[PDB]
Formats: sequence, C-alpha cells, structure tokens
Amino acid sequence: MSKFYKIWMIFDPRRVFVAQGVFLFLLAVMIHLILLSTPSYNWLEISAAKYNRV
Amino acid sequence: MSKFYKIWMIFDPRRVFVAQGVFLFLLAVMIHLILLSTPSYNWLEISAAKYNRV
Amino acid sequence: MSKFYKIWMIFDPRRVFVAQGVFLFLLAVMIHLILLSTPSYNWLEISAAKYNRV
Amino acid sequence: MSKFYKIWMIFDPRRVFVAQGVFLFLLAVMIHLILLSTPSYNWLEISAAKYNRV
Amino acid sequence: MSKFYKIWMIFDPRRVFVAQGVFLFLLAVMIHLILLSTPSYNWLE
Amino acid sequence: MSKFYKIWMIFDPRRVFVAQGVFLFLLAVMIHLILLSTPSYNWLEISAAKYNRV
Amino acid sequence: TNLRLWVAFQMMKGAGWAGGVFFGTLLLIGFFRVVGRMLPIDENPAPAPNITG
Amino acid sequence: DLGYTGLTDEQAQELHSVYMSGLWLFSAVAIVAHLAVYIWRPWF
Amino acid sequence: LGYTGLTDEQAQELHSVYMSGLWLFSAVAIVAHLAVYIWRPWF
Amino acid sequence: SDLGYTGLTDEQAQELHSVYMSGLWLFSAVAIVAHLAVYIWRPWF
Amino acid sequence: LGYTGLTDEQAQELHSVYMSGLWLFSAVAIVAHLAVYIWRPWF
Amino acid sequence: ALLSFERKYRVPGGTLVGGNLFDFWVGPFYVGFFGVATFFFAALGIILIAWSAVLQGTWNPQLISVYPPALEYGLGGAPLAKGGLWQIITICATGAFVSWALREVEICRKLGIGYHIPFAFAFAILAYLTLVLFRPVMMGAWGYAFPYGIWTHLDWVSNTGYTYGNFHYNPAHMIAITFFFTNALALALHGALVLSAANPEKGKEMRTPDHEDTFFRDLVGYSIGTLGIHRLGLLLSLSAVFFSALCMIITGTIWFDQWVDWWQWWVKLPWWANIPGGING
Amino acid sequence: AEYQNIFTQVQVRGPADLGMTEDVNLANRSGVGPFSTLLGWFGNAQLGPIYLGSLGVLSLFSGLMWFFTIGIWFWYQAGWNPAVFLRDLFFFSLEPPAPEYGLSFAAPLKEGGLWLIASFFMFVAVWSWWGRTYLRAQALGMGKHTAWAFLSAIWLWMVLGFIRPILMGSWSEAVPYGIFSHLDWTNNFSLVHGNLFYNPFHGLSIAFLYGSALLFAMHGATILAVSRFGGERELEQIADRGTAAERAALFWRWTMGFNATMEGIHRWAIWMAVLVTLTGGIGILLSGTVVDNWYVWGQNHGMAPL
Amino acid sequence: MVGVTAFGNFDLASLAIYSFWIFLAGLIYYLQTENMREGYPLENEDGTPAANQGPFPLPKPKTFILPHGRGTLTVPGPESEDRPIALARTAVSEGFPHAPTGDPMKDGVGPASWVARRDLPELDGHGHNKIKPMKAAAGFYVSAGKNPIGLPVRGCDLEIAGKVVDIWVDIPEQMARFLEVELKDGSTRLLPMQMVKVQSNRVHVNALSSDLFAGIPTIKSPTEVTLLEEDKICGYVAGGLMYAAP
Ligand code: BCL
Ligand SMILES: CC[C@H]1c2cc3[nH]c4c(c3C)C(=O)[C@H](C(=O)OC)c4c3nc(cc4[nH]c(cc(n2)[C@@H]1C)c(C(C)=O)c4C)[C@@H](C)[C@@H]3CCC(=O)OC/C=C(\C)CCC[C@H](C)CCC[C@H](C)CCCC(C)C
Ligand SMILES: COC(C)(C)C/C=C/C(C)=C/C=C/C(C)=C/C=C/C(C)=C/C=C/C=C(C)/C=C/C=C(\C)CC/C=C(\C)CCC=C(C)C
Ligand SMILES: COC(C)(C)C/C=C/C(C)=C/C=C/C(C)=C/C=C/C(C)=C/C=C/C=C(C)/C=C/C=C(\C)CC/C=C(\C)CCC=C(C)C
Ligand SMILES: COC(C)(C)C/C=C/C(C)=C/C=C/C(C)=C/C=C/C(C)=C/C=C/C=C(C)/C=C/C=C(\C)CC/C=C(\C)CCC=C(C)C
Ligand SMILES: COC(C)(C)C/C=C/C(C)=C/C=C/C(C)=C/C=C/C(C)=C/C=C/C=C(C)/C=C/C=C(\C)CC/C=C(\C)CCC=C(C)C
Ligand SMILES: COC(C)(C)C/C=C/C(C)=C/C=C/C(C)=C/C=C/C(C)=C/C=C\C=C(C)\C=C\C=C(/C)CC/C=C(\C)CCC=C(C)C
Ligand SMILES: CCCCCCCCCCCCO[C@@H]1O[C@H](CO)[C@@H](O[C@H]2O[C@H](CO)[C@@H](O)[C@H](O)[C@H]2O)[C@H](O)[C@H]1O
Ligand SMILES: CCCCCCCCCCCCO[C@@H]1O[C@H](CO)[C@@H](O[C@H]2O[C@H](CO)[C@@H](O)[C@H](O)[C@H]2O)[C@H](O)[C@H]1O
Ligand SMILES: CCCCCCCCCCCC[N+](C)(C)[O-]
Ligand SMILES: [Fe+3]
Repeated sequence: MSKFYKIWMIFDPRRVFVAQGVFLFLLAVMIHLILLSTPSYNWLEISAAKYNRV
Repeated sequence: MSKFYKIWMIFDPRRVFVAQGVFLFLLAVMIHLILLSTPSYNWLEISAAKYNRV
Repeated sequence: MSKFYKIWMIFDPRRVFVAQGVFLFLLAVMIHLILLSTPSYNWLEISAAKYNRV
Repeated sequence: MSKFYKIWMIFDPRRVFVAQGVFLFLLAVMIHLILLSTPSYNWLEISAAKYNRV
Repeated sequence: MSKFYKIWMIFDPRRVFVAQGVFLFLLAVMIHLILLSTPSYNWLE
Repeated sequence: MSKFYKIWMIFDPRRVFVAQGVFLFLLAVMIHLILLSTPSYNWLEISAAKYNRV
Repeated sequence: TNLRLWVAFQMMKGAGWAGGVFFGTLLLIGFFRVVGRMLPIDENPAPAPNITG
Repeated sequence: DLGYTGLTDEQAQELHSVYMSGLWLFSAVAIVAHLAVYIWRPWF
Repeated sequence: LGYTGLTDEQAQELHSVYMSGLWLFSAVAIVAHLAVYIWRPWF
Repeated sequence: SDLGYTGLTDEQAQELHSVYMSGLWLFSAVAIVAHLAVYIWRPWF
Repeated sequence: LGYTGLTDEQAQELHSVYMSGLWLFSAVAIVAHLAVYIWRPWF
Repeated sequence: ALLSFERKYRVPGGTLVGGNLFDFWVGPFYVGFFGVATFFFAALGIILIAWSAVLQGTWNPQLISVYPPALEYGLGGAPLAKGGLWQIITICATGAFVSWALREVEICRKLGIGYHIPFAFAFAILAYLTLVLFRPVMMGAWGYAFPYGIWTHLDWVSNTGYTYGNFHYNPAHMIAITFFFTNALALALHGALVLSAANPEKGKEMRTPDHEDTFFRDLVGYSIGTLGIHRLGLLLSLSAVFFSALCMIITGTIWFDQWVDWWQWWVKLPWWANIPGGING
Repeated sequence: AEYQNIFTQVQVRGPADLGMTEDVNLANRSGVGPFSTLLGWFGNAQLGPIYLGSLGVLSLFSGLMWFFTIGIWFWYQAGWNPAVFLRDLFFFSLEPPAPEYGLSFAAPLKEGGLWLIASFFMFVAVWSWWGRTYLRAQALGMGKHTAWAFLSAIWLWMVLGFIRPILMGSWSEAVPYGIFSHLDWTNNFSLVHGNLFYNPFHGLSIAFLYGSALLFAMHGATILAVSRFGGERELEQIADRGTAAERAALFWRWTMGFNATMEGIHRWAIWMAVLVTLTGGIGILLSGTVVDNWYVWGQNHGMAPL
Repeated sequence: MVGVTAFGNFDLASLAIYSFWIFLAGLIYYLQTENMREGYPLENEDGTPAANQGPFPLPKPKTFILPHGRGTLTVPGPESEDRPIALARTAVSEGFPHAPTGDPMKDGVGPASWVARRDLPELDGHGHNKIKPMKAAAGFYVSAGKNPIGLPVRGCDLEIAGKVVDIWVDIPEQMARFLEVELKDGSTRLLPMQMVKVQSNRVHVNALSSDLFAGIPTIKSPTEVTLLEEDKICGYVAGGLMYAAP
C-alpha cells in the first residue's frame, strides 16, 4: 500500500484515466437502468404511485 | 484536491471540451427522453390532462 | 466568468460557428417535430379542430 | 449587432452563399411538403373538395 | 437593393446560368408531377 | 512461494494486469447476473417481497 | 443583343441536359413498362409483400 | 472591387441589366400561365 | 481577425447588400404569411 | 499551448467574443419572446 | 509529467476559467432541479 | 486541416459541371456541383423520414418505416401519408446516390486516377434501382418495393422470399450467394496475408511479396498474386451484386411458381426420368 | 479504348519461382507444376509447389475419408446406378441421427451412424488444416493473422455441427451433408426459431457480409485505380509511401471525410470478415438455447410492433 | 434457459448484444487510430499545424524493420513533402484550390504529382532488383498476348511518338511493368503498362500526346529503376490526362 504509487510507472496515465472514466460512466448507467427496470426501485413510478399522479 | 488543475498538463484541452460537450448534451438529451417516456413525467401530456386538450 | 473569451484561443471560430449553426437548426427541427408528434401541441390540428375544417 | 458585418471577415462569401442557398430551398420544400401531408392544410385537396370536384 | 449586380463579381456568370437552367427545369418537373398526381389537376386524363 | 516473485521476469506487468483486470471484472459481472437471474438470490426481488413493495 | 442570346443559350444548355437526363429515365421506365406487359404478369399477380401502410 | 471572378464594375451592371430584364419577362409569362389556370380551375 | 482578406470597408459594403436582400426576402415572406393567415389562420 | 492554439491574440479574442455574445443575447431574446407568446397562447405548465 | 505542453501557470488559468464555467452550469441546473422538485417531486 | 501531403493535390480542375462555382472543400469533403446536389437530396430524404415518423406516431428508430403506396394505386402517384412520402424519399435517395457517384468522378479526375470506384458503386445503385424501380415497374405497382424501415424492410424480404417457397432454390440466388461467401473468405485471407507480411513474428524484418506468394503456395498450392487478388476482390463483389439483381428481376416477372419445382427439369430429363431408385425415381 | 487493368494484355514468363526457404523444411515442398495461360490472363500462371508435411498428411487423408464416406453413402442411396447417382446428386444427403437417440452414439449406420463417422473425419481434417495454416506462417517468420482469422470461421463451423448440438442435447440439431439438404436445414432452422431475421446477431452478421462485399469492392477498385502509380505492391507502399497511397487516401478523404493508410485498410478488411462468422456463431448458439422465437423476442425489444 | 432475465427483459441475448456494442466501439477506436500513422498531424493551408486535430488521439510509434538493411521506419513520425511544391493559393480563406505557378507537369503538382521516395531500386527476397529489362532477365519471354515490341507508339493526338524497344518485367511477380520506348531523338523512356493500350498494330497512350514523350523523366541507369524514378514517371504520365488533353 505504501508503494502503490508505482502503478503510474507501469501504465500510461492518459490511457488509465480514459479507461477508468468510460468504465465508471457505463457502470453507473447500467446500475441506474437496472433499478429503472425493477418496479420496486423505479423512483419515477414510486412517486407516481405515491402522489396518485396516474 | 487543490492540484486538480494539473489534469490540463496531462490531457489536451481541445479533446476534453469536445468530448465533454458531447457527453453533456447526449446525457441531457437522454434524461429528457426518459421523462418523456414515463406518462407521469411527460410534461406535454400532463398539460393535456390538466387543461383538457384531448 | 469574465475570462470566457479565451475559449477562442483554444477553438477556431470558423469550425465553432459551423458546428453551432448545424446544431441549433437540428435542435430546432427536433423540438418542432416533437410538438407536431404530440396531438396536444400540433398547431396544425389545433386550428383544424378550432375552426371546424376537418 | 452594430458589428455583425465582421462575419464576412471570417467566412468567404462564395462558400456561404452556396450553403445558404441550399438551406433556404431545403427549408422551403420541407414546409411546403409538411402542409401537403396534413389534410388540414393541403391546398390542392381543399380546392378539390370546395368545388365538389370529387 | 441597387447593388445586387455585384453578385456577378463573386460567382462566375458563365457557370451560374448553366446551373440556373438545371434548377428551373427540375423545379418545373417537380410541380408538374405534383399537379399530375392530384385527380383535380391531372390534365393528361 | 519464496521464488514466486520471478513470475514477472517471464511476463510483462502491462500485459498481465490488463488481462487480470478484464478477467476479474467479467467474472464479477457474470456472477452478479447469475445471482439476479435466480429468483432465490435476487436481492431486489427479495426486498420487495419482504417490504410489500409490489 | 449578343449578350441576351448568350445568357439564354447558357440557360437553355443547362435546361437541355436536365431534360435530356430526365426524359432518358422515362424511356428506361417505359422500357420495363413495355416488357412488363408482354410477359405473363397480370395473369400471375404476386401478393403484396408489405402491409399497405 | 472584389474581383473574385474577374468582371469590371461596369461589366456586372450591364450583365445584371440583361439578366434582370429576362427575369421579369420570364415572370410575365409565368403569371399569364398561372392566370389562365386560375380562370379555368382556381386553387383557392 | 481577417480570415478571408476583406477589409473593414469591404465587409460593410458586403454586409450592406446582404441585409438588403435579407430584408427584401423577409418582406415578401411577411406578406405571404399575412395573406395565408387571412385565407386560413392557423391560430 | 494554452497561450493560443488558433493564432488569435488576447485582444482579438475579446473583440470576437463581444460580437458573439451580442448575437447570443439577440437570439435568446427572440426565443424568450417566442416562449412568452406560446405560454400565453397554450401553456405547458 | 506534462504530455500536452501547457506550463504550470497556464494550467492554473485554464482550470480557473473552466471551473468558473463549471459552477455556472451546475448553478443553473440546481435552480432547474429546485424548480421541478416543487412543481412535481420525485421523492 | 489538411493531411501533411495534401497541399500539392488541391488544384483547380476536373469538374464536369461548373469549374469554380462549386470547386472548393468544406473541411475534408469536396463540394462539387454534385456535392451540393448530394447534400440537398441526402438532407431532404432524412428529414422526410423524420417527418414520416411523426405521421406514423413513433420515435423508436427501429420501428420507423416508410411504406410504399398500396397495391391499389398501381404505378401512379399516392397520398403523402399513404405512400407519397415513400416516392419522394425514393426520388431523393435516387438523386443522392447518382450525385454521390457523379461526385466521385470529379474527385478521380482531380487526382488523375482510374474510374474503378464510381463504376463499382453504380453496381450497388443498379441493384437498388432493380428492387424499388425496375422490378415494381414490370410487376405493375409501386407496392412491390421494399419499405424504408430498419426491421420492416426485412419483413419485405421474408414475405417476398416465401411467396416463391424456399428462395434458396432460385438458381441465380445460389450463384450470387456463392460469390458473397467467396468475397468474404478472400477478404479475410487478403487482410491477414498482408498484415502478416507487414507485421512479422517478432523482431523480424518486414516480409516481402515473395513471402506472400510462398505462403499461399505452401498452403493451397497456388497464389493469384498481388495484382490478381485485387482484381478478384473487385470482380467477386460486382458479380455477387450482378447475380443478386438478376435473381430478383426474374422473380415474379418470368418465374411465378415455387423455385423448388424448377430443378425438376434436370431430374426429368428424358434419358433418366424413368430409371427406378434414388430420391426422385 | 482505355485500359482498365482487369486483364493482363501481355504475359511474361520465366524461370519457375521455387519460393524462399526461411525455416521451411525444403524436403516436404514439392516441385513446380504446370503454367496456366488461362489463369495468366487474370493473375499468376504458376501452379505449385505445395508443402505437404505432417499436418498436411493428417488433414488431406482425413478430408479424403470425409469426402469419400459421403460419396459411398450417395452411391448406396442411388442403388449403385451411375445414371441415378448423376440424376439425384443434389438430392442425396447424409443425415444426423434421429432426435430419439439424443447425443448417444448408438444409432445404426443407416440412421445417423455414418454421419458420426463422416463428422469425425471432418473434425480432424478441418482442425488439422488450421494447425497447418498456423505452422506454414511460422516457418516463414510471418504473423499469425491467417490462423486466427480462420479460427473465426471454424467458430461458426463448430457451433453449427458440434457445440450447439451438445447444448441442445441431440445430434439431430446438426447439419446434414448434402447440397439441397443443408439448404432445407437452413430454411427450417429459421422457421423453428421464429424468423431468424429478428436475431440481432444474424442481423449483425449480415451487416459484415455486406460490409465485406462493400469493403472489397472499394479496396479492389481503389488499388486498380492507383495501380498506374505502382499501387498494387501494397507492401512496399507501407515501407516507403508513394503517390499511389497518397492519391488512394485523398480520394476517400475528399469523398467520405476520413481515410485509411495502406496498412490500416487491411485491418479493416480482416476485422470486417472475421465478424461475419464470429457474430454468426453467437446468434446461432443463442437460437433455441436462449431464445426459441426471435420474432416474439424482437417484439419485447423494440424491433417490432406489439 | 429460455426466458431467464436478470432484470426487466435483459436475458442472455441482451447481455450478448450489449457486450458487442462495447466491443465494437473499442474496435472502431482501435481501427481508426491505427490509420493515423500517416499524414498526421494535420496542417494548415500553408504548412503550420492546424488548431483542430480531431477526436481520435495519435497512436504510439511502431518500428518497421526493412528486409535488406534499408533501415527502420517509425510511424507516426516527422513528415515533410521533401520537394519544391510550386503552388499559389487562389484565395486567402481555406478550402479553396491552389493554382500552379507555371508548367504543372514539369513542376510536379496536381494529378502530375510525385513523392520523394527512397532513391534505390526495389529488391526481391533474394536482394536482386525486382524490376529489370527483359533482355537482362534470363529465361523471360512473352508467353501470351501480342508481343508489343517493334510496334509504333501513338499518342492521344493520333501522332506517332516512337516505337517499343524492350519490356521491363517484375521478376518475382512475373508481370510486365513498363514499356521502354525509343523516341525519334534516339533516347528511351519508360511508360507504365497500366497506362498503355496494346492494340493489334500499335500501342496507344491515351494520357500523353505526341510532343510530350521527350518530357518524361529519364532513368540514371539503363538496366535499373528506382522508387523515386518510378514515382516521377508514373506521376508525370498519369498527370497528362488533366494537364495534357486540351
Ligand atoms: C430462410 C433462412 C434464413 C437464414 C437462416 C440462416 C442460418 C441457419 C444461418 C444463417 C447464417 C447467415 N446468414 Mg442467414 N438466413 C436468412 C436470410 C439471410 C440473408 C437475406 C438477404 O435474406 C442474407 C444475406 C443472410 C446471410 C447470412 C450470413 C450473414 C450468415 C452466414 C455467414 C457465413 O458466411 O457462413 C458460412 C461459413 C461457414 C459456415 C464457416 C465454414 C468454414 C469451415 C471451417 C470450412 C470447411 C470447409 C469444408 C470442409 C469444405 C472443404 C472443401 C475443400 C477445401 C476444397 N441470411 C433467412 C432469414 N442464416 C449463418 C449464421 O451464422 O448466422 C447467424 C447460419 O448458421
Ligand atoms: C456493388 C458492390 C457493393 C458496394 C460497393 C460500393 N458501395 C459504395 C461504393 C462502392 C464501390 C462507394 O464508392 C460508396 C462510398 O462512398 O462508400 C463509402 C458506397 C456506399 N455504399 C454505402 C452503403 C451500402 N452499400 C451496400 C452494398 C454494396 N456496396 C455492394 C454489396 C449496402 C447494403 C448491402 O445494404 C449499403 C448500406 C454507403 C456507405 C456509400 C454511399 C453513400 C451515399 O450514397 O451517400 C449519399 C447519400 C446519403 C448520405 C444518404 C441518403 C439517404 C436518403 C436520402 C434517405 C434514406 C434512403 C434509404 C433507401 C433508406 C433505407 C431504409 C432501410 C432499408 C434501412
Ligand atoms: C451487473 O453487475 C452489477 C452492476 C449488478 C454488479 C457488478 C458490480 C461490479 C463489477 C462493480 C465493480 C466496481 C468497481 C471495480 C469499481 C471501481 C471504482 C473505481 C476504481 C473508482 C475510481 C475512481 C477514481 C476517480 C474518480 C479519480 C478521479 C481523479 C481526479 C478527478 C483527479 C485527476 C487526476 C489528476 C489531475 C492527476 C494530475 C497530477 C499530476 C502530477 C499531473
Ligand atoms: C429530447 O430532449 C429535448 C430536446 C426535448 C430536451 C433537450 C434539450 C437540450 C439538450 C437542449 C440543449 C440546448 C443548448 C445547449 C442550447 C445552446 C444554445 C446556444 C449556445 C445558443 C447560442 C447562440 C448564439 C448565436 C446564434 C450567436 C451568433 C453570433 C453572431 C451571428 C455574431 C457574429 C460573430 C462574429 C462576426 C465574430 C466576430 C468577428 C470578428 C472578426 C471580430
Ligand atoms: C419541423 O420543423 C419545421 C420545419 C416545421 C419548423 C422549423 C423551422 C426552422 C428550423 C426554421 C429555421 C429558419 C431559419 C434559421 C431561417 C433563416 C433564414 C435566413 C437567415 C434567411 C436569409 C436570407 C437572406 C438572403 C436571401 C440574402 C440575400 C442577399 C443578397 C441577394 C445580396 C447579394 C450579395 C452580393 C451582391 C454581394 C455583394 C458584394 C460586394 C462586394 C458588395
Ligand atoms: C414541392 O414543393 C412545392 C414545389 C409544391 C412548393 C415549393 C416551392 C418552391 C420552394 C419554389 C422555389 C422557387 C424559386 C426559388 C424560384 C426562383 C426562380 C428564379 C430566381 C427564376 C429566375 C429566372 C431568371 C431568368 C430565367 C432569366 C433569364 C434571362 C435571360 C435568358 C437573359 C436574356 C433574355 C431576354 C433578354 C428575354 C428575351 C430574349 C429572347 C431570346 C426572347
Ligand atoms: C463419385 O463420387 C465419389 C464417390 C468418388 C466421391 C463423391 C463424393 C461426394 C458426392 C461428396 C458430397 C459431399 C457433400 C455434398 C458435402 C456437403 C457438405 C456440407 C454441405 C456441409 C455443411 C455443413 C457441415 C457441418 C457444419 C459439419 C460440422 C461438423 C462438425 C462441426 C464436427 C462434427 C463432429 C461431431 C458431430 C462428433 C464426432 C465425434 C465422434 C467421437 C464421432
Ligand atoms: C423513382 C422511383 C419512384 C418514382 C415515383 C413516381 C411517383 C409520381 C408519379 C407521377 C405520375 C402520376 O401518374 C398519375 O397518378 C395518379 C394518381 O392518382 C393517377 O390517377 C388515377 O387514380 C385516381 C385515384 O383517385 C383516379 O382519379 C383515376 O383512377 C386516375 O386518375 C393517374 O392515372 C396517373 O397518371
Ligand atoms: C451503447 C453501449 C452501452 C450501452 C449502455 C451500457 C449498459 C449496458 C447494459 C444496459 C442494460 C439496461 O438496458 C435496459 O434494460 C431494460 C431491461 O428490461 C430494458 O427494458 C425496459 O424497456 C423495455 C422496452 O421499453 C421494456 O420492454 C421493459 O419492460 C423494460 O424493463 C430497457 O429498454 C433497456 O434500456
Ligand atoms: C419560357 C419558355 C421556356 C421553354 C424552354 C424550357 C426548357 C426547354 C428544354 C428542352 C429540353 C428538351 N429535351 C428533349 C432535351 O429534354
Ligand atoms: Fe490490398
């Protein structure tokens, strides 16, 4: 752990950051769309079914 | 955290802004589309329901 | 906020203006088409029903 | 707008006037076709029905 | 308004007129086909 | 295991870690999906049934 | 009055090609139209491939 | 001035004068044609 | 500045003619819209 | 080179930006009136 | 390291303008979210 | 924004129409006389497809379809909502393709190269014109052309194919399918062979076209050569499309029944039609 | 008239090219065969020599047994009549065992037993040829792109005949050995799984079969267009870029707005062709195992009205 | 396992179709950046680097070793059109043509362009010359087709410009490369075979007219042609279709 900083002497920083940035975005979109496809956690329809919107 | 300014010494400013502007617009378009899909947040037909335009 | 003019020291105005004109016109068409898509806001059908021209 | 004339110190008139010519004719045919498709504003059939030609 | 003649100092007259003949004929063909399609103005019948 | 450290003389650290990074994520995602597929271990359907969210 | 005839011939040259190409296609359409009516079609009318719309 | 295509200032005026005269005369024939159709079968 | 080579006095003369054609174009369209709104209003 | 990729100097960018925002404010002002007219005609809220 | 070519003070200035616009964009979105939440809350 | 070697190639000339009226580049694209035509036709057809979507009532791109006019309209015009929009988009697509092919000819002249590319693109155009224009004109109605939808133009293919049974039995179909499979096989071999020569094993000298001939002689005993493989690749694809358009210009105009029954002319040849045994005897 | 460089107007012939011996076992390589004038009008005229080593013997003899096994079954199916064999050649078929046996090997030789024997010969012949394709490149110190591109086509071949029938639990799912027979199998495979057109990977697989046809027509026409500048020798254009590569790139730069290099276009070519069978293998492997109706699955995934 | 979905309608077929979109996006990034190894970075209309370089970053250098001790080529690297481009821009703005400042064919611009390549012959795997005249190559003969030796060479102006002396052949490929044509001046020029049309009684060159053969670039050795000479000869002849057919 004390010597984790060596990771940036193995890999290009420019390629790591783009690789991680795309990964983090797609993962968050995947999890958000997983909850939207579950009616138990679809925050849009939960409010609709709670405030009697329909 | 103060040294976040040094991301500009790593990434070319030109490609970042083109990538970011596309990302923001496509994201904003996507979120506006998800609301339009739900009948409970489709602000166009909420007004039709409210003002009896059908 | 008072130093936004330096965007022109990064992007060429000729390519920025061309992209902006394409983007704004396509966005204008997309929003106008979306309204015609909805029955509640189709200004052609609204006047047809209002003035009894069906 | 007292200095909008500077746009011609950015864009060559030969390429602008050609581009604007295609846009204005594309926009004109686009709208004249939109009215023809809608039965409310199809002036070719409004005359046909008005004079009992069918 | 009185200076529209300077359009011929920008574009080539010998090439504009050739293209303008193409545009005016294709526009004419377009309208006749639309008229020919409508039952009321179909004159070939 | 005293001389395990000489594995790196044989393989590039760059090629190993990318291969390990892709492998671990694909294994992890697959197992999470296998659990969601089974109704007995879908932690989102369990919670809905526990809290009467359907 | 050479310039008046010059501009007219430049435009008539443009419109001649548009007409020549256009009426060239009508012959091609007219060709398949004639070959269509000399074949046993209209006695074996195929069904509609797509819903009428 | 600009001389993008290489025509003098007094050359463009003479060419435009000929071009515009044909344009109006062409529109006169078109209005006659449109007026004939409107009498026969008006579209308004 | 000056990507096309036209000077200030040339840009203003170029823009003077362009806006004249623009106001001419819009004036015809304004009348055309007024006539159509008389014949069949869309509001 | 953040000191200018496009060859514009500092003062030229300021001049170009002032003209650009003037068009932006004019274009947005038309849209504000257009939305104000549509909202009075047929509000979406 | 520095792969682009920007000196340290240029990175300071480029970030200062970028973050100034970053707050402006997020400021408008905060007001939009606060306005939409009052009109029709999603919680 | 030019390639490092592009300055000496941007010269005025080689324009079929105009010469300086539309002789310039917008970015990397060459705006010819037909570049203006291609853009107008490409742009109008796209927005009509967008407009046809609002008439259809959908925004899912995979559900948007523009249908041809119904079979009751024959070969004439149609209302815009029914099939008139299809006829405009078909005209717009036909104009855009021919302008794109004609615009490529101006680029060939300005670079001084052969006209193989525009000629090969016209084969695609002729196959397309066969399906929407030539074949429907023969059959008699515009309703036999395929619709302009991502998944509904597949329904036209499936429905048209099963009108004649299994379409695999069309003899010109079998020839065309053979050319398509050979073209993709040769493309894999051609890309792999050149890449292996340019990228040898490791720390090795770049190989030579003498290694390219030797590899395929060791493998399959023959090598068509570096010039032969490019002639073959062009001819396999042009042949694949030629027999593609051939198999559909004869379907429903000359052949009307099941394509399986065609192959009974061979199995009923007089000298072996009555020999007992086998599958058909 | 103008020369389009589609046929060689003049042929020149010299000593027979025996190839280069980088690491090749020169014993296994045969002698140069004949010269074809007819093939010389289009490409090279020289036939051979061919390398037939250890994997060549295994592949050619196994491929012979696969071919000869199907032939003898066709002679049996013809009643040993040379005329009937000729008549019904496209109708004969060697079929896999009936679905009652599942994956078991206890089916009679006339009811899917010879199919298993012929299939084993094909399994050995095709896979040995991939090894030969790999080893022939290695002896010349060349890259393995041919071997790995071939592995993409073997993938669809193994999905059709081996992998999917194992996953479906019966050899009856596999492809019969015949001309009209395997066309019926293809037609019936779609009907059983509900309009295979709506399989997303069949749709993608077709996108790359048309893309390969599009790409080779483009690339083949481009090279013949710039062949006047010595453009056919793509290998020496990569080492020292010439006016052929610059005109070829600038054509597609001015046309499409983007272009390729002389070497990078062959990465498009190899990747476009391998996706034809790489994607096709997944779509075939997903049919019946995961989806048993592609039109109904499509309806739930856009792609089709409800 | 038909109908098994982890969530919503996301079954194993959805995982496959969505995994391919990600793989295809990565492949298109790779295929495009591997095609930025020549002609980059982008220049302005005068020579300076452009302010726009595109969404795709440049790839990392790769070294090509050359098969006969000809050196190491690393791409992408420093680039320069090592020659005097003789062009003057027709407009101050960008995107407009460049007019030649003189004779275009001699100056080497437009469709008559050439690239300054390595000024050495191309070598086969044995190290010999890939192209050499047929009378120097041993055992090479005209196996089929009209032997185009001794036929007059007619230009695009339907006037005779010489007669064919020899054929330059590609030794390993075994195909004809050039026709060596002797002029009335007594000298010899090379004409690429792709640019000639060998008829029954003559060779017709549609590109050049009669009074341009004397302007074809010559070769420094009677039995050896280099890549620089090939590019000048091929570029000059094919440039006559535009600048030499008036
Ligand atoms: C009615 C029938 C269905 C249909 C049913 C199927 C089925 C079933 C399949 C396809 C498959 C495909 N379909 Mg389909 N398909 C339909 C409609 C179409 C249409 C169209 C215009 O309508 C087109 C263009 C296609 C095209 C395609 C291809 C994209 C794909 C085949 C790839 C391939 O090359 O495999 C051919 C290549 C191989 C099989 C690999 C062979 C390599 C082996 C290893 C070599 C062995 C050599 C052998 C031993 C011989 C040796 C000889 C000596 C060496 C000389 N289909 C309709 C809807 N289609 C295939 C696929 O994978 O798609 C998902 C497939 O399985
Ligand atoms: C003939 C051999 C093969 C071939 C060759 C070929 N194609 C070519 C060329 C060549 C030589 C080009 O030079 C040209 C090119 O520049 O390619 C990059 C091209 C081209 N082939 C293309 C596509 C293409 N080729 C196909 C096939 C083939 N092309 C053959 C198999 C297919 C198939 C099988 O589906 C497609 C989709 C383009 C990438 C390009 C031509 C681009 C073009 O025409 O540009 C101008 C037009 C537009 C920008 C779009 C206009 C849109 C319309 C106005 C509206 C939509 C109409 C359309 C019919 C709707 C379809 C709906 C549904 C069916 C999806
Ligand atoms: C389907 O499967 C489900 C979803 C159900 C479950 C699966 C779950 C899985 C597989 C989860 C996996 C999760 C993982 C691996 C998460 C990893 C997250 C990580 C590693 C996040 C890291 C984030 C790092 C960030 C955000 C760092 C940002 C850094 C900056 C913003 C500063 C930029 C750096 C600079 C400026 C350095 C400059 C310095 C110099 C000297 C130039
Ligand atoms: C599907 O979801 C929907 C669409 C419903 C909702 C989503 C909506 C979204 C994502 C909307 C996004 C909207 C955005 C980002 C809009 C942005 C609009 C902008 C930036 C408009 C700006 C316009 C500015 C203009 C038109 C300025 C023009 C300026 C001029 C004409 C001045 C000319 C400039 C000169 C002459 C330069 C000076 C030159 C010299 C030499 C000094
Ligand atoms: C689906 O959505 C629908 C289509 C229903 C609604 C959407 C509507 C949309 C998006 C509409 C967009 C409309 C726009 C942006 C319209 C803009 C129109 C403009 C800017 C028109 C401008 C016209 C200007 C003209 C015609 C100017 C002509 C100028 C001349 C003839 C001057 C000639 C120039 C000369 C002689 C050069 C002088 C040279 C010297 C040296 C003095
Ligand atoms: C599909 O959508 C529809 C069609 C339904 C609606 C769309 C309509 C649209 C967008 C229409 C667009 C119309 C436009 C822009 C029309 C513009 C027409 C113009 C500018 C016509 C100009 C013509 C000028 C001409 C013909 C000038 C000719 C001049 C000469 C030939 C000079 C010499 C001739 C003389 C002096 C006349 C006497 C000479 C002889 C030899 C008798
Ligand atoms: C007069 O003619 C003579 C007798 C001299 C020779 C004539 C021969 C003839 C007429 C040959 C005809 C051959 C034909 C028509 C061949 C057609 C072959 C076709 C269409 C094949 C198509 C697909 C085949 C596939 C996909 C086979 C796949 C097989 C595998 C992937 C491996 C199979 C291995 C299995 C199933 C398990 C084997 C393992 C054990 C332990 C038995
Ligand atoms: C390029 C490929 C696509 C090309 C598309 C071309 C479409 C444009 C067609 C133009 C020609 C139209 O041709 C015309 O069509 C109309 C359509 O009502 C037909 O009109 C016919 O049907 C109408 C239906 O109410 C009746 O009045 C009557 O039966 C008859 O007039 C005419 O018989 C025909 O002459
Ligand atoms: C572009 C490449 C990157 C893609 C995005 C990165 C994440 C990849 C995995 C995304 C998985 C989620 O994808 C999402 O899945 C749910 C699961 O039913 C789908 O399903 C949802 O909509 C469909 C269609 O209206 C309904 O039939 C269904 O009832 C509903 O649950 C969504 O239509 C899809 O958008
Ligand atoms: C004011 C009347 C104008 C009449 C001329 C209109 C253009 C005529 C073009 C003739 C073309 C004839 N053709 C057969 C070549 O198409
Ligand atoms: Fe190639």
